[PDB]
Amino acid sequence: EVQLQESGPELVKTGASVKISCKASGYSFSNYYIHWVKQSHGKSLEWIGFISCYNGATFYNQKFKGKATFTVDNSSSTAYMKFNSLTFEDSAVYYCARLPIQFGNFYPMDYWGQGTTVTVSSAKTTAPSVYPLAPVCGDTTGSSVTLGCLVKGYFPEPVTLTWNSGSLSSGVHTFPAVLQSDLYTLSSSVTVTSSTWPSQSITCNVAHPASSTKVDKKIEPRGPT
Amino acid sequence: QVVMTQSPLSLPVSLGDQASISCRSSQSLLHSNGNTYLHWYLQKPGQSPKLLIYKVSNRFSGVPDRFSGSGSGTDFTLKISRVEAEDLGVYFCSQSTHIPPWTFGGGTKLDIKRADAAPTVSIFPPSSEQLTSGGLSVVCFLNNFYPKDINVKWKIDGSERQNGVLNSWTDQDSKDSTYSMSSTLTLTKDEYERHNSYTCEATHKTSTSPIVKSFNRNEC
Amino acid sequence: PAVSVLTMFRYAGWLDRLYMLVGTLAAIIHGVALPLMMLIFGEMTDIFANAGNLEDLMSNITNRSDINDTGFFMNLEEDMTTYAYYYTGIGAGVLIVAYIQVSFWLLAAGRQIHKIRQKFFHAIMNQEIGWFDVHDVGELNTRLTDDVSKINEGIGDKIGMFFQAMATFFGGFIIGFTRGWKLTLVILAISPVLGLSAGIWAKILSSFTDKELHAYAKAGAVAEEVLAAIRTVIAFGGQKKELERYNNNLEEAKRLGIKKAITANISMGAAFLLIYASYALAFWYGTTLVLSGEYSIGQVLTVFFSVLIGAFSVGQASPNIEAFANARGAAYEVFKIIDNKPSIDSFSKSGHKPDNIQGNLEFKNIHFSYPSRKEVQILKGLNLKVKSGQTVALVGNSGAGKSTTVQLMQRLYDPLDGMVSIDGQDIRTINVRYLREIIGVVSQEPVLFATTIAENIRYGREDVTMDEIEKAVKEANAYDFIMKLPHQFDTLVGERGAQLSGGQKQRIAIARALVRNPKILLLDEATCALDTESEAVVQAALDKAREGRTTIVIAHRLSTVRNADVIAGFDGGVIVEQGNHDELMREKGIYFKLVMTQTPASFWRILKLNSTEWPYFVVGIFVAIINGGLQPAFSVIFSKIIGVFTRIDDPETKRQNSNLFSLLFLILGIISFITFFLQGFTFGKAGEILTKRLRYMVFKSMLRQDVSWFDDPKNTTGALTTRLANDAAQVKGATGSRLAVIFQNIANLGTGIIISFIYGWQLTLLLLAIVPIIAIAGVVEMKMLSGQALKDKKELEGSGKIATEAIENFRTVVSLTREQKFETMYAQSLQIPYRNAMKKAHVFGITFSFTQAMMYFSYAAAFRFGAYLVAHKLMSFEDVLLVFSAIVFGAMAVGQVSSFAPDYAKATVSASHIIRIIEKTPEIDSYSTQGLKPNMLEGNVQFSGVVFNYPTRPSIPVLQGLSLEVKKGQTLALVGSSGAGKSTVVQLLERFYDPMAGSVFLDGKEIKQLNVQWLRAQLGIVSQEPILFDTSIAENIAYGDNSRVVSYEEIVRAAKEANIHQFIDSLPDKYNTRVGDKGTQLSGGQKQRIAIARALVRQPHILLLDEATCALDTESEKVVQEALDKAREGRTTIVIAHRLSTIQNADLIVVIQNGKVKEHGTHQQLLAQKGIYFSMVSVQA
Ligand SMILES: CCCCCCCCCCCCCCCCCC(=O)OC[C@H](COP(=O)(O)OCCN)OC(=O)CCCCCCCCCCCCCCCCC
Repeated sequence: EVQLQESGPELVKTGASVKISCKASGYSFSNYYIHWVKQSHGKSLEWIGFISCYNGATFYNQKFKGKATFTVDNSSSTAYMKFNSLTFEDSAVYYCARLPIQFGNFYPMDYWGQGTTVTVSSAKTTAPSVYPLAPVCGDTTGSSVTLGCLVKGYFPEPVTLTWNSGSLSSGVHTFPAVLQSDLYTLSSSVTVTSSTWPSQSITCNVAHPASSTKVDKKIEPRGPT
Repeated sequence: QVVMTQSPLSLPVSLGDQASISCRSSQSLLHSNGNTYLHWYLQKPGQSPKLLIYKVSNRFSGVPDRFSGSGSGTDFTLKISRVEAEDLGVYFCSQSTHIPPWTFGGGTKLDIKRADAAPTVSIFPPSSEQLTSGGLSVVCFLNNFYPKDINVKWKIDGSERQNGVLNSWTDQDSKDSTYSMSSTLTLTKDEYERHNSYTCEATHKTSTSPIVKSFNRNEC
Repeated sequence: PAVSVLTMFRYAGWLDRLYMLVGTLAAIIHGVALPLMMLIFGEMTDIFANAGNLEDLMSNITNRSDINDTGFFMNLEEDMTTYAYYYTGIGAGVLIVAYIQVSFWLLAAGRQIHKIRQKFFHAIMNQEIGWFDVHDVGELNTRLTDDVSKINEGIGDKIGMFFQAMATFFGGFIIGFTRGWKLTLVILAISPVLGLSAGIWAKILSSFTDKELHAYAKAGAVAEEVLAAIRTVIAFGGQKKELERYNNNLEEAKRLGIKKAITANISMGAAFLLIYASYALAFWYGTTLVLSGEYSIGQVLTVFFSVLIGAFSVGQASPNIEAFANARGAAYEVFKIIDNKPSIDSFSKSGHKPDNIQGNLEFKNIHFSYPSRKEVQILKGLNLKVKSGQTVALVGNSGAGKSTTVQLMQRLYDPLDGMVSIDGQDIRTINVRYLREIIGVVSQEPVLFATTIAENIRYGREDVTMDEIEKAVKEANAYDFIMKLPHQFDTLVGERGAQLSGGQKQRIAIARALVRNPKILLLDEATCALDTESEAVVQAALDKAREGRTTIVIAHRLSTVRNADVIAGFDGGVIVEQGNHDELMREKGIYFKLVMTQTPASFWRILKLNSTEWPYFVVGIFVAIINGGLQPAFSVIFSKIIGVFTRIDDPETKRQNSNLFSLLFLILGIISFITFFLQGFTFGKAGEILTKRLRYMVFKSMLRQDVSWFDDPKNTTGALTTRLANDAAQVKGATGSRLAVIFQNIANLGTGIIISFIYGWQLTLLLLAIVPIIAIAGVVEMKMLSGQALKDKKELEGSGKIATEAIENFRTVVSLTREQKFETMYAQSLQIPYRNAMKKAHVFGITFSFTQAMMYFSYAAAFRFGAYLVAHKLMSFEDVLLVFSAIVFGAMAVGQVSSFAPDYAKATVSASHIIRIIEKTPEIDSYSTQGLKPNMLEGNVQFSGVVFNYPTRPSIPVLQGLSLEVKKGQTLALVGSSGAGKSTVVQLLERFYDPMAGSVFLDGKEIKQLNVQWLRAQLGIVSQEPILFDTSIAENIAYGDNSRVVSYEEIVRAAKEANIHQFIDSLPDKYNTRVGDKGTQLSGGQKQRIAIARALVRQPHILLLDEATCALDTESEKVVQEALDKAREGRTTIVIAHRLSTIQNADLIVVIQNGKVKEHGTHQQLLAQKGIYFSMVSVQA
């Protein structure tokens, strides 16, 4: 029985300082080195540094000399990374890892924490703008027809989207968030047969907690001009 | 600094077969004493990454019997025998020499080998509410294609445009294991009405002719 | 038996219980101070481990590489210099705590022993006289000093070590649980085995002081009896037979000693094997635990050494508890003698103290029996009256009930039935001290106290002036000769000073009685042992002492008793007749019958003693060199394992490497076992052969040496048995076990020095100034653990002279009422060692505490300087730990070994003794084989003007111009006064001595030309008190003629002619009856007749009869005379005559005075001569 844990997700504004924690459970806490490692989205895996977890001896890498600080607490078996001078280029998932001190450098890393996601922002809370997406004016070519809905602007994550308050979920595709101009953009669509629309009611349903907006947007067939 | 190169980056596999992966250094991982150090790691989405094979050929207490690892010098390989419904994730490689910098490898997902399929396309111009707001965005959808590589290309009046691009790809579907992508570009209200010919191109391996889909502003 | 443990401290008192409490508190807070420094050691070695491991990890720091590694080791510097304060703190703590524990315990010991000893002597001096003559004064003499020393070493110091040992154990055990959990259980599962190892191993490490005396007892008994009977040995030859019997006993003892030594060595070797197996599998489990990432290295070191030291501290406690229980038995004996209630004190203050005592004495219906045999009655219905100032004389049958009168008037015994009264008042109702003060005794044999003449006198009364002493000496007719002494009244007398004659001693006793100024005077056979010339002046002094006093005299020889006022004849404890001399002579009863019957070291020689069996030394010294340089091997592989847990590498090589080291532990254990066994074996057997051959040869050379050597007071029986036993036991060591330990320590510490100077360079120069004080710590810790430095015993032995000298001369001191004088004199020579013990207690406490503190200090100093050495990247931690282990464990090893073998001083001076007396050549070699040894069986004896002085006192002459012939078959009689030299004739014909001038001829041949064994072979000695050996009748008789088959037929004829055949035929198991302390006790005359038979088997042509006063047998005496007359019928005979009846029938008489023959002739001629011999026969009238 061995387990590491980390805190919850983090939304932090620009220029502030944040603190992240790695809690150990189920082994001898006084032996193992603790290695802090980083992982951006869609890249390799960097290397923050490591500490002795017994007396606080630290060691860093050149790329991060001065953008971090390490502390430990032996009374509660916990490691902490304080993180200052925070900029935008540090929105990533951080991992903490264990290593045996008695024969390191020739032995792998045993276990890993579940990982923490840290998002860096600079804007303020913003309500979304929900737009419908109806096809171009023309004839119903095939039986399969697709209708869409955009959600533009908003901050921060997440937002819950349903179709007709979750009436059906056949052919539902929900793309993840896309970032631009420290704001977000999301889209979705669905496909049904030609004997459904506009004979029934299709309505995109958006729920944003931070702005507390539970907005319904019903699509309509596209006009001629 | 010991850079590394791993292949293949995204490989397909069926059920209950063999699947091999290769990791290549640039230095020599052979230490002075007779050892070569690798540490093959498995990583599932969300959960924490496990340890799988350490020191090339050995195993770890609590692993199944299906995993082997062999190689020498500056070239190594891991082999999966009888791939189950549980080993789906990202495998990644490790290295030997400490500072600097004690670095790792990229990663490799796993694909379920579906029969090929050409995507379905759709175009969506903005709405009158979106035009009334001022900024408007053109949307192109592609659905149910395989495999993951695809080439989207935007043209306005038969001319390239490489700014304001938004692209999004879904993850693997559970039921039929297909893919889907969506692209969107944002423009202001003045330059939109200047032009008519708006087209998305979908170039894919299943054919030689790219899927060209266009529209103008006026016709119905 | 017990006491029990509550009543052990019965004489505690006010504040020594406070010392007990504070002392046990100090012991508890001292014992706990050792495991916690092992905890600190674990933590600091964990610090070095982490720092070294981290710096060994990263090393490619290029560029700008120097400053961060030096910062790491700066963290090392400060995080190490924080712990030296902890070390020095527990140093100061252990200093003061150890001081107070040792000082307080030993101080309480002293203040209790003082009281218990004074009260013990007060108890012994205050006793019923009947309790004596039953418990053998010889045992009771040694009991006080030996047994109270035995309780001294048992109640004071050892139990403090016991408490601190239990505290160390519980501290180590709790510090084992609080830091580790699993490993304490496996070490506890192994714990009882190595606990037994160290326990019984320390039990055998102790002593080895007198365990070899236990299996030796038989040959010791043979030696003590033959050396107590040399006078009857040498006169009958018999060197070969006694030597061979002693040889048999010694051989059996040798074999059993070999066996016991081999078994002990097996035990100790098994102890080593078990302890190294424990280390082996313990580090095996520890390594296979740490490599899985469970504990650290500090935890395994901490918990392992903690539980190990706990087990050791349990193993070092059994000698304390066994000495304690042994002191509990000693306390049973002592407290039994103390808590007794003597009923007839003699010290109490109850009875009356009547003044102006007239002296009317009365016995009224007295029935008495001694407490030895209540069944036989000695006195039955005795009635007697003695009027004031009158003189009564009690005579009759010896042993009947005469001396009982004197022993009842002093109220030495209570009579069962009847009443003894003084002036009409019962004797049991007056104060006994004042009773014995108003009475003066004059015992049979006079005693003198080994002090000055003055102190002998005012033992009569302490507050006597010197003028009163002069007047009392003038009344006892003792003045004129005392003025002739060298130191007048300050002449030292007794066992220690100059020997006085019997009459002089008796007159000094008279003077003791006279200054007491008694109203009643008792004379218990006042002149039986004195001759006819010494008795006259003593009788004048006694007649002067009787004037105006009531007197009862118990004495044989009814001569001058004629002038007494009234006589009483006893017969079966009853007065049959009473009246004046002329009246009992006319009565023709018992009285008349008696009256009418009368009328440098040299070490090369010490090693050269053992030139016979050198190959044992060769193989033993080789395997002792091997067992010397195999102590640092443990140190170096220990450093290698603790070091290989402080670097970085592949795990598999680490595990395999540690596995190899552990199996190497076990291999070294095996090798230590076998070499240790055969080493101890060969040295032990060499020692046993050396002591057997040396003891044999010294006993031989003692038997060869003549008689003059047996009169030096430093050469007595106990002195010589002590000399051979103890000195052989000491000389076995100065060649036995010294070479092994000196080569082992030089090999050990030299290997340590070299294996240090190879790896480390700096630290060894520091530790070479550290090794002497910890080397002192080893030997002083072993002094305090063995308690050998406590036993010095010099002023104690300078004081015990008065104790022995007061206890073995008891009847006179208790009849002179001196108990406050001897206790007052016993206070001072005891209070000096009191203050000496105080000073010794304080100095010993401060020394032990100081050496412990210096240990714990240099510990920290060494580790801090070693921390600076590893700071500048020029020495690995393996090397500092290696050289520290080498030097420190080398000093601990030289401490543990350097005081397990015996010392040096008493060993080499014992060798001086042994070689001095084995080289001592006898003047008159008996063991010689040359001499004429003719075939002439005549027996013509002739002394021609012999001149002789006893070489013990060459100043006094004894024989000068003594000439006399003895023809074949007739009888020569030798008589004279005191110091005439009659007994010297028997000793010169035996050739016990040579004369300075003159010559002694046998059959016209000088005896100096004859073979001594032959001369003594044709002589039949008959000593005064016949010595009998602890064996059967047949063997004691056959001991006369030596080297002969002697069958059943030859014994009975000799037994017949000695007039013991008839008496033996009725004894249980006729001639096979074992005689001695175990078998039947024969009367004195019967012993003499056995001696006569022993002389008869030899069939000599000369017979020497050295018999004299007195005679109490009244039945066996006449039969002895029958046998004596039977032996002289056809043999040349020389008689040392003191009885006047035997001499009238001799063929020739010689009267000797001052070594000159004053007159000679037959009985009738020397009677008509009317000279000296006529004066002797007129006395018995
Ligand atoms: C390149 C160099 C290579 C060197 C190779 C040669 C190595 C030489 C060292 C060999 C070992 C020394 C052997 C000593 C023999 C001692 C034998 C002995 O009996 O010791 C006993 C003694 C006390 O024991 P105890 O019970 O009292 O004896 C009975 C007394 N009745 O116990 C003692 O008190 C003995 C104490 C002696 C130790 C002090 C000296 C240690 C040697 C190092 C010298 C440097 C230290 C001194 C520094 C100052 C010098 C100026």
